[PDB]
Amino acid sequence: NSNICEVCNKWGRLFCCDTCPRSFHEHCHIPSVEANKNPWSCIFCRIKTIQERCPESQSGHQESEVLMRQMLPEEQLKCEFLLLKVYCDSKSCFFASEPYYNREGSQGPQKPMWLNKVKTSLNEQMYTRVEGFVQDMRLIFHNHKEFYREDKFTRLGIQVQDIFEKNFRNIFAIQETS
Ligand SMILES: [Zn+2]
Ligand SMILES: [Zn+2]
Ligand SMILES: [Zn+2]
Repeated sequence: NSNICEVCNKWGRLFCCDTCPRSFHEHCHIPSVEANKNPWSCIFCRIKTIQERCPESQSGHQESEVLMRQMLPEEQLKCEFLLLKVYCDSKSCFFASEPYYNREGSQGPQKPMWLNKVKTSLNEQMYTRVEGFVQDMRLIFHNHKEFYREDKFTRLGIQVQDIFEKNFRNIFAIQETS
């Protein structure tokens, strides 16, 4: 197995996947690495299994249809993985914890949002549809863009949103377009 966490790229107290060579810190994995379970399969393996069991799940889909799906176990898992994929980018540190807003010439957002809050919301099964999760994720970046205005720091929002969106299209097999 790997000697660093797949998500944060640091060594430490790591749990090793039994079906692939990835390793994770306990709370870097999403969901948090389970207490017992031998063997244990990580979320990358669990997502691969879903695909292999239903090859047709990779045919293209309309985003509108994906968003209206109820958060049954497989959609819950796919959102957990998509959230993990954003945490895998080091620039996610900017959006992880609860932000605050005091900048001359700007006003804070009406509805602040951050990755740790989405993580808790998923853990507590607060989303009933994929739409709920996707709206919160997109809100994180939209709030950032609106607040930082013409400061070049706005680009961090664009960058992390692109990681989100690419992984969203991949995981939920959105129909490719120009
Ligand atoms: Zn880690
Ligand atoms: Zn694995
Ligand atoms: Zn089938």
